[PDB]
Amino acid sequence: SWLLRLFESKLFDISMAISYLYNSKEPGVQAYIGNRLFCFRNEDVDFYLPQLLNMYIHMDEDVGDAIKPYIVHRCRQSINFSLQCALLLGAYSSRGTKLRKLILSRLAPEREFIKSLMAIGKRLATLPTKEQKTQRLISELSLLNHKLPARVWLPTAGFDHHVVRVPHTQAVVLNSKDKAPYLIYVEVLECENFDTTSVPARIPEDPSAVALKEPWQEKVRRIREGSPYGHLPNWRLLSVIVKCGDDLRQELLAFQVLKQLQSIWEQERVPLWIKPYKILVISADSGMIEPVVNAVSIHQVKKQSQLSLLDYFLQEHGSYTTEAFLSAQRNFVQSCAGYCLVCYLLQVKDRHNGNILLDAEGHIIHIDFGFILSSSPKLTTEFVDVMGGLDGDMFNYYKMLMLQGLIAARKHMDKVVQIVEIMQQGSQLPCFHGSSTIRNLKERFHMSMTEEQLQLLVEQMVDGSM
Amino acid sequence: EYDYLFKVVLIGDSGVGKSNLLSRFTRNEFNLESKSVEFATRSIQVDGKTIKAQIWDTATSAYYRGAVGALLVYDIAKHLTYENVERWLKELRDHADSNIVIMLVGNKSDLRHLRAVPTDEARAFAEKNGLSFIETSALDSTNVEAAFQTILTEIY
Ligand SMILES: Nc1nc2c(ncn2[C@@H]2O[C@H](COP(=O)(O)OP(=O)(O)O)[C@@H](O)[C@H]2O)c(=O)[nH]1
Ligand SMILES: CNC(=O)CNc1cnc2ccc(-c3ccc(OC)c(OC)c3)cc2n1
Ligand SMILES: [Mg+2]
Repeated sequence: SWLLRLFESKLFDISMAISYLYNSKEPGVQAYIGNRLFCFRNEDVDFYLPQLLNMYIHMDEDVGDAIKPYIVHRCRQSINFSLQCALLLGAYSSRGTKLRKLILSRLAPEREFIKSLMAIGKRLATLPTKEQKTQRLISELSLLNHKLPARVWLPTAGFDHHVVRVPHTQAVVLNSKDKAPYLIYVEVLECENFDTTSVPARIPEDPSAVALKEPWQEKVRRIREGSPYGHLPNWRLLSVIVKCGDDLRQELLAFQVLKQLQSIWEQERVPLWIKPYKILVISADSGMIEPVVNAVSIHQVKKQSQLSLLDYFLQEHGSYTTEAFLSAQRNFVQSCAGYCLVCYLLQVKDRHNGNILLDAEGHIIHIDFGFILSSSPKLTTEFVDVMGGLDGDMFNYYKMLMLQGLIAARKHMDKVVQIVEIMQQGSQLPCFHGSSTIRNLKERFHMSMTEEQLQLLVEQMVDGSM
Repeated sequence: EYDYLFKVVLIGDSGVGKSNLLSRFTRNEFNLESKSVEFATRSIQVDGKTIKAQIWDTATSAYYRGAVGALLVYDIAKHLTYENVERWLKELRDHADSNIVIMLVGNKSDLRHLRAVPTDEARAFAEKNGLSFIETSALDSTNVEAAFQTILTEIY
């Protein structure tokens, strides 16, 4: 019984537990794994929730019933976990429909908060301009404060809390599209546990109702001073982008791959920088997003200042001799190389300075992970300059990070491919158009190649990226 | 030499692990992977006596011919297996020896988080029919030998 020696072993984690539960056709093995789930940490299993729930819906019934006991147990404990399941079950369904209707059978206050937000975004289809929508949006969101606080929370927050106030004057529509997305600021009060504390107390000219483009720290202090709940130490401000007409399912998949890639490089001690933003799937056509603070598109940086990338760096950080620019440049190099490997492995397309952000530190951040892998309808000179030319000592450091980054990427390619391979199960997503999408994913790792041949791959990859 | 040769039988819905109980008690081995009539024997000492226990396993009347003890093995992770105990009882009433010691067995007790059968309600059913009760687990050998040790000791 070597197999039992493996499960009994310390080498048995949640990742491999999903591996055997995904391949094994042995009822005794499946039911056993369904029991070991209770032994794992709640946090470690949550990451593979989109995987588990997806296996539950688009696989053999003998597989779903094995996970059901663990899922029900966690739903009975966490109201948030109950919400997460009800959203994922209906989002990937096109079996768990009979389960979603009982989990929701308490969550009334929360569900009402989601429908309201999505409804607000929908009505903004009449206002043809970005300015008109924001005008109606702010007035629309001002109505929500008339029914707060309440048993409502932002799932994107890394803690328990109660939504108390909504600074509508700070909200705004992002673009002039039909079902245009809108960013909102939400004031919340943290707590020990959501399923423990009751809804907090409620408390009600030309002060803080001013909308400016400023840093996070300064935009929170203003909203704080104009907020009735701004005197409690429990107070904290969050922000989420509401998309009432976009499918954030592929966005969720890309997120997991980023976190996995982020861990691998962190465990292999490779100084690569990438910033995965939290995603929340409400349906197969909606969802929210938590935008990273103090970051704007490069296109919006070249436009507001009318400069080059290197110019904005020297102006906002300092001269080449300044230590501040050195750190800012190092953050740029590590962020580029980090996201270059992300674009190659995932095959991220539609890459432009509108989907590429830039934070205060100097890191770059890719967004909009549509057109990845199969789905579909570059190192610009502007970037190469910031690294000190093609023969700059920092550019060679950039090519080195991709090498030892790709090397460490092969040392854990198993854990990464698992994320995408499982999600392809029954999904009608455009990123799974080709019959053999997983094969190209594995071959892009090049396990067969050697390190001597990897450098040639890295070198020939950078050249073609121009 | 061995004193006597008992003939106990293992019945129940397929998948409860009566085939694994047979391997754990005798040869002391358990495998998660499954395969598929068969019997295995192992002699134990009971009251200063040597008894060669002849455990039978299936996948009818010939099965019950010479049957000394009965082991109803149900799964605690599948309530349907506990529901069919009444059907297996009728299976015993019709072909089995009129004076066989039936010891109820709740296997797979290691699946603590997937329990579908209450340990107190199942044990109560053992009192309603005056049958011996015990929950085992062929995976970690919990009360495995104790099960047959009792069923063979109670046969006197
Ligand atoms: N978790 C767990 N699984 C068990 C236990 N006993 C048996 N099994 C599983 O049950 C499955 C079927 O058992 P099997 O030998 O076919 O019993 P049979 O159907 O009555 O012949 C096997 O794959 C075992 O892995 C136990 O105590 N715990
Ligand atoms: C309101 N504009 C800003 O806040 C500028 N700064 C930031 C900072 N982090 C971001 C993270 C994610 C996204 C994002 C991701 C996916 C999207 O759809 C595929 C999307 O389209 C609504 C936006 C934008 C971000 N923008
Ligand atoms: Mg068998």
